[PDB]
Amino acid sequence: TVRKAGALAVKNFLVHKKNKKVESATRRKWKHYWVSLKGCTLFFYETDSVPKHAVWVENSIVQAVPEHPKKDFVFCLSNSLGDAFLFQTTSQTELENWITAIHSACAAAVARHHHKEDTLRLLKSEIKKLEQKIDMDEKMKKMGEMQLSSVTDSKKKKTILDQIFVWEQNLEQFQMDLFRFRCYLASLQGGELPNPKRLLAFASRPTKVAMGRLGIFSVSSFHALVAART
Repeated sequence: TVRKAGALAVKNFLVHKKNKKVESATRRKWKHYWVSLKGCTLFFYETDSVPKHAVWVENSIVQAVPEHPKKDFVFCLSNSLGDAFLFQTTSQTELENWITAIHSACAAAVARHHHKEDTLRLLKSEIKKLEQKIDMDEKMKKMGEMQLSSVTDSKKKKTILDQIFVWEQNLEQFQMDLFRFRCYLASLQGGELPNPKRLLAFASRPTKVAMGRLGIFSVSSFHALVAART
C-alpha cells in the first residue's frame, strides 16, 4: 500500500561518504519528481512507470525547514544512511502529512524490527530506558571531569580523555536517538515535534565544530553526522 504520495522537490543536502564522513552534495538545483510512501521505501517516479531513484527511509528523521531561502514550505529527512535530503511541498498542510506520515512508516518498521504490537508501547518502552542510558553515562563522564582534573599523572589522563571523548560520543548518539523515538511517538500521537533547540543543546562541541565544517548547525545536521558514525 501507499501511506500517502504525490510530487515533490528533490535536492540532496549531504551524504555519508566512506570512512564515516559527512559532506554537502554537488550543487544540484532543486529537481522534480512524484512519489508515494510505501512503508519504508520512498520511491520517486518521473513527469506526467518505474521510479528513477530510490530512498529506504529507515529510522530516519524529518524536521521542518521553513527557514530555507525563497521557496517556502520545506521539509528535511536524515537517512539512517547518514544521508541528507530535502523535499519542498505545496502547503504547510501537505507539510504535515508527508512529515507526520513518513515519520510514521519509519517508526513503523521499528515496531516490527522489535517484533512488538503496540506502537506507543514500543516507543514508550524505548523512550524510558533511553534516558536511563543518559543519567548513567551522562554522569559516568561527568565523574571523570571530576577526577581527570584533580589527577596529574599523564598516563591516567590519556585513558580518561579516552572514555570521555568516548562517553561524550555515546552521550550524543543516545539523545539524538531520543529525538527520534520521540518525534515519532509524537507524530503518531498528534502533538508537534519536540523543541529543536533542546536537540542541539546537548550536542558535542567537537561534534559542533564539524557541524561548522559543513553548514548551519542544523537539527538535521547533528542528526546527519550523527549516523555517519553509527
